[PDB]
Amino acid sequence: CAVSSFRVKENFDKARFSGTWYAMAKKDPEGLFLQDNIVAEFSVDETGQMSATAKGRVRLLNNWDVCADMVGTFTDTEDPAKFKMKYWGVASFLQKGNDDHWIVDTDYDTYAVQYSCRLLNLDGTCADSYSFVFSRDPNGLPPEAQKIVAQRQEELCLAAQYRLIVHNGYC
Amino acid sequence: CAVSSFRVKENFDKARFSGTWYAMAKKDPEGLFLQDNIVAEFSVDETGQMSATAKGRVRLLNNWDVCADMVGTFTDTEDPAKFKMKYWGVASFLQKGNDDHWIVDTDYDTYAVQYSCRLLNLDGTCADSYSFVFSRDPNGLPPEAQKIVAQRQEELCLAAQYRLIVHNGYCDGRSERNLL
Amino acid sequence: CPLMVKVLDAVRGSPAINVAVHVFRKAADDTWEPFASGKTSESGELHGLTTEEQFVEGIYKVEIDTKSYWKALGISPFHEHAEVVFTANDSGPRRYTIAALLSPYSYSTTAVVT
Amino acid sequence: CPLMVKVLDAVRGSPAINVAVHVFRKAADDTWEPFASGKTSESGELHGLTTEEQFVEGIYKVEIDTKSYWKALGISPFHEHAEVVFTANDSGPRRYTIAALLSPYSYSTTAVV
Amino acid sequence: GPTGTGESKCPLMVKVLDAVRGSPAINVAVHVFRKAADDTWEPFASGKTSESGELHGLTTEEQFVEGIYKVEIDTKSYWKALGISPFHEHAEVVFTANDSGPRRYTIAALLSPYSYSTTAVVTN
Amino acid sequence: CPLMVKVLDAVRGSPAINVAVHVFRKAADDTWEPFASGKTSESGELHGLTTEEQFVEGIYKVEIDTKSYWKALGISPFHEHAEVVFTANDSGPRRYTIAALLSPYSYSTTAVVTNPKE
Ligand SMILES: CC1=C(/C=C/C(C)=C/C=C/C(C)=C/CO)C(C)(C)CCC1
Ligand SMILES: CC1=C(/C=C/C(C)=C/C=C/C(C)=C/CO)C(C)(C)CCC1
Repeated sequence: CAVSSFRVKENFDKARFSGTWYAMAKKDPEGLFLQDNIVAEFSVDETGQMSATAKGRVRLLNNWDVCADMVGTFTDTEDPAKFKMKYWGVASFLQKGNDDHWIVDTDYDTYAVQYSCRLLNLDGTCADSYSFVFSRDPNGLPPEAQKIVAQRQEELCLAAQYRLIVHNGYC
Repeated sequence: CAVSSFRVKENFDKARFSGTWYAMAKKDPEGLFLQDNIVAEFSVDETGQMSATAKGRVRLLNNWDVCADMVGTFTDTEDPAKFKMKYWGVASFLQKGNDDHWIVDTDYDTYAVQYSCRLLNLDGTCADSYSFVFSRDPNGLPPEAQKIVAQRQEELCLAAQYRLIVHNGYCDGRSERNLL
Repeated sequence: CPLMVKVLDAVRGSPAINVAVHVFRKAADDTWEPFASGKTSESGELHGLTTEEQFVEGIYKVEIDTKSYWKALGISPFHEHAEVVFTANDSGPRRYTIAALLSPYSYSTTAVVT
Repeated sequence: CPLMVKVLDAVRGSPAINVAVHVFRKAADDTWEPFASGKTSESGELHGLTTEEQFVEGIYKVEIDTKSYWKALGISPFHEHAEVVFTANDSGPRRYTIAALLSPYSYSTTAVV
Repeated sequence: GPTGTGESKCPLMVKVLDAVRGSPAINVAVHVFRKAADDTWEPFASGKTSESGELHGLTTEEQFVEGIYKVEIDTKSYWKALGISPFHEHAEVVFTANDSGPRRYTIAALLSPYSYSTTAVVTN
Repeated sequence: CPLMVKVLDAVRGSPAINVAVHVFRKAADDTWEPFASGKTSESGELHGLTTEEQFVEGIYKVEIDTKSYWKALGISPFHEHAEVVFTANDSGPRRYTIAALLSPYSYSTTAVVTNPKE
């Protein structure tokens, strides 16, 4: 661990990362997060504000299941990577908040890697974050990517600490 | 007590009873009932319906005095005396019902009785009731009327008990004084 | 206009849209009779159930279809439906307002009489 | 004391003591047939209604005479009675307690399975 | 033309009801507060309920910024003038707001001498 | 037995287990100063909050955390917490039972004990 200094995506480039992305893995943050059929649509508005509208199913209240429609606004910070997000369910009862939202790596067209620890363990870079594995096409990623998304999960800390997400029509 | 053993006003004329009537003595029929400052107001209406709309103060809900504003319609019968009044509160929460409402006498000019039993004794005839003792001037009746309104409370199975029907410029509105 | 019927969600804090409502009137024979039907709008409300002239006295029973509202949500209730039995224009025409705040396991019903 | 029913006044912030309660079990012919009954005690609860093996999965209904309860109190109510419909599924938990909060013009109920 | 202009669709709206008379609570005091930058409650919006039991125009869109607010309803007054010694001194609602964008809130309170419930109808 | 608070989950129709509860009693200076606190057991009830001769006449506020509860279910709530202010008068009855019913956008509350003393 050590959240800071995790050297994140380089000369990031919002726009070029404004396509569509799909889930593929996941880190389990503490609490109730999204569940499956986790897609996200990255937009952008003249102003330079990099938005991103996720789509997903979460185990809300004991049984009941809801395909929750989410939204999120991103507010710049040094590194072109990092960001500050304030998401919110187009609909109430949907966990609103702010979370770190780096972008650890991504060729834009194929794979990417997003990290986000929101509390830090006693002075000492992080203590409980959630990470997503995104890829252009919902099928998988070539041999190259995977060999990187794999050699990051080590840098970013996590190796195997994931759990691939299905996507059975539901949202 | 028991019933049908006594009278009611003869060919009583509702139109010559119409005028304001001031309570003076009551009866203790089971369950909450009309407190003090009990004042009538008996109207008619072409058809013949003998209305009435008596105000009052009631012990309602523990310790919450409210000057209740009633209203009650009347439906005839066979002896011009007895009627069939269904009473309701200009306002909800105000015990609304239907009681038998005779008129045990009077002289539509100060001092008219009233009776009402809504429960009959083991086919004996009359269990609970309630009764009021009216007169048109709130200061008391002549030595004659109170003579009768004292004869008719022994001919009226259970006519006049007279609990403290206390008049005291109470349900004012210009300064609430006690209520709404 | 007289009668009205409001319904709201106590989980999404939002009106209770498209919620069937069935009204019945105790008949001469202690037997409930269909008297009105309809469904809440986009604003939780359900207008034009009855006319004053038509609206006569008698016991009326509003029956709200909560159970499929809840189920169509993807949540299982504990109540089959909500019931509201009262007497009307007992002492003169009034304009009723029935509101209902629904929860999967607990609802409630108020009544504003004007 | 399963299927314990309770009642509360909101107006006298006190227990609805002596509140007649009648339960019904929807019969085969879609008809309601008495199941058990009683009155709320000094504390506003009414237990000893049924038994583990009498109480089977199905559709019963809890009838709350409330007007008779405001009627003693000199208050003429809006409601005719507070009814209750729900199905009893072994599904899992079988300890049922349907409470009730009474006021002259509004009332709310809830359960705890 | 003027600067700072927009629609007039009441963002906020308080509504009080009477559990004992089945009527809307009219002439009920309602003071509103906004947590300060220093954990201090500041006065926001005052007003009493109409014949409706409704309090309109307690704030504006522009003036309603995100943060926490309060809505105190002095039930104590209502019940006493009536002739009833209530249990609660008053009814408090504390919530955040326009947290994720502006939104139209409606706070309704059903009143009862020893009980009172509150709900919020809000929509995007 | 002194002041038995009790919670109820309306969505789940069960008992609000593990709900935090802080109670305050207005001090001279018009400020609230901690009086007792705890958590709702497995039944959703709170007992052992004080004693007959510590629970003195005055103005008390009860504070219940609903938000926490809710986010712990995963539903975003309306409120920030539910509060209960009330005059504890030696007046007559002194058995106080404080209950709540919580749903994501609404909550009610009642109190008991009357004045058995003619
Ligand atoms: C806004 C947003 C982000 C996170 C959304 C979250 C964290 C939604 C959480 C929803 C909660 C759990 C709902 C609870 O009912 C992701 C990273 C997808 C990227 C772009 C969109
Ligand atoms: C209508 C009416 C009759 C009785 C009214 C009653 C019996 C009112 C009871 C009020 C209740 C007790 C209020 C409860 O809040 C009297 C005989 C005066 C004659 C004409 C008016």
